[PDB]
Amino acid sequence: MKTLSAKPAEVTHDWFVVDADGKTLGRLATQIASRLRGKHKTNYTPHVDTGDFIVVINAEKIAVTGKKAQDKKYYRHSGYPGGIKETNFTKLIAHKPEDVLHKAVKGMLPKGPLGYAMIKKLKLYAGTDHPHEAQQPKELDI
Amino acid sequence: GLRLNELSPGVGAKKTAQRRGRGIGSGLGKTGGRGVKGQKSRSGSSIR
Amino acid sequence: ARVKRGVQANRRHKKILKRAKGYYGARSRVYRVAVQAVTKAGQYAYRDRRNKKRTFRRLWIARINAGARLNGLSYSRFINGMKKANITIDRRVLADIAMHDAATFGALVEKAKAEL
Amino acid sequence: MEVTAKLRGAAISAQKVRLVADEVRGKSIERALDILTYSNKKGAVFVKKCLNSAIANAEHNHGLDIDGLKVATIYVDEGITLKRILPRAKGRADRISKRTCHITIKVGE
Amino acid sequence: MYAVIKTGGKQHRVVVDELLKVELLKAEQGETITFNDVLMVVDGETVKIGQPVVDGASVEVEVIEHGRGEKIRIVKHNRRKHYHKEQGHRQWYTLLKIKAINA
RNA sequence: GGCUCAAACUAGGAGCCGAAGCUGCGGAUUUGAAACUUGUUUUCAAGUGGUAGGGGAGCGUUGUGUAAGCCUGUGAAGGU
RNA sequence: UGAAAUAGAACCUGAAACCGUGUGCGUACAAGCAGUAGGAGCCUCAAUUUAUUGGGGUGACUGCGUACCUUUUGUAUAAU
Repeated sequence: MKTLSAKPAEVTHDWFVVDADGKTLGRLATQIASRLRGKHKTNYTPHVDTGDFIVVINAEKIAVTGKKAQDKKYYRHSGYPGGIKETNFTKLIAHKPEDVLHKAVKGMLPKGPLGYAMIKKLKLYAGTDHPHEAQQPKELDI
Repeated sequence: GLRLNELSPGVGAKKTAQRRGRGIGSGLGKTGGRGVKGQKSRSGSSIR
Repeated sequence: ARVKRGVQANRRHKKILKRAKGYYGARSRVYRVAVQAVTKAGQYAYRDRRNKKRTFRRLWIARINAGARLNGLSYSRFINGMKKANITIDRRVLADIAMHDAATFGALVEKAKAEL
Repeated sequence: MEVTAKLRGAAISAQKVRLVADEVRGKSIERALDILTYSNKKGAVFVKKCLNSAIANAEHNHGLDIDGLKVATIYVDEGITLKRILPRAKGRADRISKRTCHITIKVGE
Repeated sequence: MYAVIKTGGKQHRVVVDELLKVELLKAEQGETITFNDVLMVVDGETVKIGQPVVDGASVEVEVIEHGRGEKIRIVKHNRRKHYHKEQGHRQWYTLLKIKAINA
């Protein structure tokens, strides 16, 4: 007897749709990160992508508690001297709504080639519609 | 005596002489039992 | 009794270099670099011989957690239930059953769940 | 069968001849001779000499049809290096290596 | 059609006529060993999980051979401390062939 | 990362994870102990991180005897 | 010719550094002492009634992981 790995050719990624409407940002992000990694599966092996495709609608409607909608700061450096830029949660929701949840999940995924490959299965959209009826995602309340 | 082949010194009679500075495994490598920088480690040291 | 050391030196260096096969650049070519590469490989192998036992249990625990959450309780409550049910099955076999026999793992979870 | 020629001792760097050898490796005899006769590099006259000798060997010693041959293998190895002295400023001297190259060419159908 | 057995401080999921190498046992070659403390027997659809031992269930194994495994080099080095040591290891194992799993 | 009836804090409670610690299994080894008794055997107990350094046991190399032997063109040394 | 010519005169043997040519696998979205512990795929040999093992090459991806010597209270040290 040995402990076998998942054999990427034998793995299947299922499609799920999640409504991020009024849900807490990080509380949803952890669930999504676990699903993208494949931790809910008994064939989980940390060197194989055993995750599921997660399609998030209403990404502009995700919620934060406290005063975080106006105090949560998103910093970035542009690579130029003094090139530090800051934006708000509310301004970023108005400007690029998907980036709030994308950023939260990217923070919770491992940082490397496999993590880049697992974040590619997160298909997140502002609005009630997604262009993936061909994949038939199953509604997942997580 | 049997033969020039089968002549042993009679265990305990002989001992291997010590050789300083022949690697880590021999127990006398590098400094060779002398310690570190000082008069007694040097090439012409003695006790006087 | 002059001793020329070329033959013994050659086979010693050849031993080290033959143990340094597959290494990039000077690490598989020049003895001075290869000998410490071979020593470092040995040190890593010694540490990783412990860390393997450490890492496979982490894998088994993750698989059992997935399996127990698939039907019912969490890993922590499952292990408590097994301990109360006096089931001596180790995490290696448990993760193997979780990955390869879903019905047997379901029955095994039902036992732990009945025990609490 | 494979017909070889060797040009041991060309008075030129093997590095300077490998550029020429890379462009005729695998070509047919006619195309290789065209590339060599219109090359502006000095290594091409050496490579052309060795190639012509290999083609002559294939025609004469081995009795092969030259129209169906090709430069099956070609490689340039380093030969014996002449060592010289170059004076520099302030009473200093550098060693100069006058490198040579060995050219091996194998033609074959 | 499979069982779980304890051998040499480890646990094993075994099936019939399966060749399994375990820790060194004090049994001769061709000798038949019966494991009458199996932990679980899954015979198709029936799952008998012992608490801790499935009563009555057993497996017979046959001692095919004894041997040494792959040589391992153990390297210890203390940087800058004039300390290096090497040693070899070969773990002893026995090869068992599962003969039957009695319910 | 993210977290606000917390994923914070205070006070409890129950599980679990977690080390080269401990246990299990296999093997080696130091010292001491009851014996066909110099490793002749079976065990048992306590040990076995290590620099300076002290103690112990060996490997390989050149040469001399053993050797006018033994091996070697049916292929030595060396190289791979 | 020669027993032998990669014994052809820079000539016995012909190591390593170093530089080529051919074949197999990998490698152009990914950050670090270059390995180690796992591990998919591919390639190749041998058995086997025929992809199932075993040996060999490669190593996507994952975890861990800051050379050696010396000298020091202390070195990945940007100390030698």
